[PDB]
Amino acid sequence: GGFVLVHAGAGYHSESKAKEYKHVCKRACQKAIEKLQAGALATDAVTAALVELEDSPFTNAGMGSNLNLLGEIECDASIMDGKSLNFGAVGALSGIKNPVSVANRLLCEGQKGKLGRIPPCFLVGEGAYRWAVDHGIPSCPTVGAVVVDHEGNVAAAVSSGGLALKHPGRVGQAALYGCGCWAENTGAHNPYSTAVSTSGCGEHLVRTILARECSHALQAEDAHQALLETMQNKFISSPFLASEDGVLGGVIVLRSCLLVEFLWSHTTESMCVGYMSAQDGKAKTHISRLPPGAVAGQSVAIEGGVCRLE
Amino acid sequence: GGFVLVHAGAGYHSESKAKEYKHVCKRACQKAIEKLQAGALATDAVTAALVELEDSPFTNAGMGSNLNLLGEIECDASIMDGKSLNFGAVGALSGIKNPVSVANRLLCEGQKGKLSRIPPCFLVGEGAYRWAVDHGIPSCTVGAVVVDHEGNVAAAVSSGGLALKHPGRVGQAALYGCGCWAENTGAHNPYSTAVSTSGCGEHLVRTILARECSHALQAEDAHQALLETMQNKFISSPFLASEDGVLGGVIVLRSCRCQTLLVEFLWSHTTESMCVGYMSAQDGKAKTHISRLPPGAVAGQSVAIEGGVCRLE
Ligand SMILES: [Cl-]
Ligand SMILES: [Cl-]
Repeated sequence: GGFVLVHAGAGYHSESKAKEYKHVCKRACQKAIEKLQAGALATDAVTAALVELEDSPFTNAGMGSNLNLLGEIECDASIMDGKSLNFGAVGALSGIKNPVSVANRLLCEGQKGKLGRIPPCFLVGEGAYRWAVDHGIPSCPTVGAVVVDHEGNVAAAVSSGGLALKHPGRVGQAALYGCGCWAENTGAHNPYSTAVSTSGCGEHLVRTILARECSHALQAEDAHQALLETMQNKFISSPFLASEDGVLGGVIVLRSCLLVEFLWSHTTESMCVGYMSAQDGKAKTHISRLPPGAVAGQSVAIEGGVCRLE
Repeated sequence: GGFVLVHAGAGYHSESKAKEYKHVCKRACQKAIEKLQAGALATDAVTAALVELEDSPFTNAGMGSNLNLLGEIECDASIMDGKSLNFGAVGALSGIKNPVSVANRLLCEGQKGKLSRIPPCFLVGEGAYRWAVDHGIPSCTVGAVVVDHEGNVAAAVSSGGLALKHPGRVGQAALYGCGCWAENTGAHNPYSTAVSTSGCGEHLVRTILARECSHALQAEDAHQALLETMQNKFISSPFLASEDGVLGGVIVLRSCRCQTLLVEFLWSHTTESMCVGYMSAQDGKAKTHISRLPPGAVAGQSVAIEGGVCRLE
């Protein structure tokens, strides 16, 4: 058993890049499924999906990331495990092919605890590079995913190259706890295991701590209405973003209990998603677009479905 | 009118640096009130208090921060404005005397408007240093919450982080929702609340404590609201279940208009101790206090909570 949902290229609809996004979202889902069918942890499955998403030269993450003001690459990525509730993140990272690998490495090391000090969950800049290299992570010469395994464990990750020409050192939502992604297994105050991954305007997602907000709203009965209400009230109409002339963001959501309800929503013109069940064979891709006449950054688009795992 | 509450060392108790902490806390409040009496914004008021705190060679922030694994100083700091709800932060910043100054400038610049594109609210490392210097900032855990006579609140925090930390390790003082929070009353929140945290960075981050405290302070009883958060959402937080002892502290203020302004302020911690300072513009007399856990109570397991009330204007 196992299910996976991924996203790439949220933003303005490209009647050309669309084909490319579908392609990589297809194989990102394939790799995630492979991992799960090989009995891998949900975090390694979501990590494998991100590596594939990052490696596509068309995605603003890993290889092909946007160059900053100095024509340099600085990447943000993070990952969260719903079972352990642990998290790993890197910000303004360069020199590493797959930022999500550094984040996942920080997560695993974090799960080992003081076995002789509380481990770091968030590293940035040169220090993040040295740390990655020191742990064997391949030093060179927005995308995301949510996963749930046969046991019902969930995981989420997000990776981005951030804004083109951004000032050096600028860190976005993909590196920030609660903002870029979230994953939380069922608990006393969490009737559902939920996983979230975001995309869009970094600052907008950060100010509203969107990822975590969606996870909390999703504890309600109606997943569809829960997400819609969040995108409308907690995002578009958030007082924290009142000064903004348009709110741009996208999110993919997974909720289980195995009954898996998966959804995606965005205020951007469009967003590409790919999803697959381990007992489904072949991933499905889809270019989600805002309804006709809907204004980007002022309206919402939401689609989804259900899936039963075994 | 105006009120300020500050802190400068939630951690081990030390009868030998306790007088040092009180001394700087008193001065920080005075600079905050002085700024407010001069007609400055709540944000400039909290910045001035933090500037004073950072400069103290006895605080783990700015001048005198803990050296990292390479023997260098890397600082984290953030500030938030309750009125505009804008935010500013810096992480792993070295070479700058007052990190909070950079955070404040990032916030001010953001308030001006889009650069083309929203300005950056969070910068780290060399990039943060470069932005600082190019904006006139001089090259070379503590916090504060403020409320002005009109009811606008602001909050900030500054830290040198974990001693001997790996370079580039960024903690709670740089993260939105974790290190500090400031939010004026609004449609959903009847109270203007401000929060600044301290303690084990990771514990504060995983629990997004500043924001959590602010949301809890919307309850009718502030003292009880804060206690439940420190106990249920921090010490007993599932996100920290694998930890043996949750260490951290927080100072909060909540105000509501009555014309007078009713200000309730509190401080709580699970650490052995924490030094705080507070002052009202009207009283013109800054006070300091070393909060300590009850005898027998266990650090990281117990919670100390104190506070008071103040009417402004
Ligand atoms: Cl992309
Ligand atoms: Cl200190």
